[PDB]
Amino acid sequence: SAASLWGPYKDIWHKVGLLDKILKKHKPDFISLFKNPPKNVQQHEKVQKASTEGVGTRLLPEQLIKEAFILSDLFDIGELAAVELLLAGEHQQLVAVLLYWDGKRCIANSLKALIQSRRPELASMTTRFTGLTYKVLTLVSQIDVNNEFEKLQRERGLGSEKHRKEVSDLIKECRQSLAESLFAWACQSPLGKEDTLLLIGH
Repeated sequence: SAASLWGPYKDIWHKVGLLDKILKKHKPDFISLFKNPPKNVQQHEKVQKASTEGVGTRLLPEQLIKEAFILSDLFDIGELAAVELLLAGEHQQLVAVLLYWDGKRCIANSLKALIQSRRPELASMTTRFTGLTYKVLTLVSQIDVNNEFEKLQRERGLGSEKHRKEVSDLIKECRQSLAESLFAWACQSPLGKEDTLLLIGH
């Protein structure tokens, strides 16, 4: 499972820039994606009960439930994960949206830092499962999905530009950081002809 908090990611990055092997060790988070949990129906009943449990459990008031549903509908995301996100970040509104993006931003930056900066046990650790390399292409996809546009179309007659500029911004940054990771991989060459062909196609 992946910790769905921004904080461990933020602190770890701060260590670099100290690197503690322990925190870094629970590495799989640097998947860069949220492929496994998308919005789930099964999770909605769980949340609706007002009792929610993560992979302790906590009571859920109505106000929180609304923020949580806003997240899942807004970004096709699992309802419980969405809650972990609200919990981690100070509850103010929505904050949950922030943690969602900050968590991703940090992960990407760290991967970028490692792949580019170090020349190494850790880089070997990160790449070794690869796996990051499998994921890099998918990560550029996904940012691609134009759910935002669909929302925009539905919105017409009503209009929430600002919330969108905010998301479009986080994504562009993600693409940009994604660029650095790919480049870094090339400098730290992965093996053969297949990747190039795949990328050329993508």
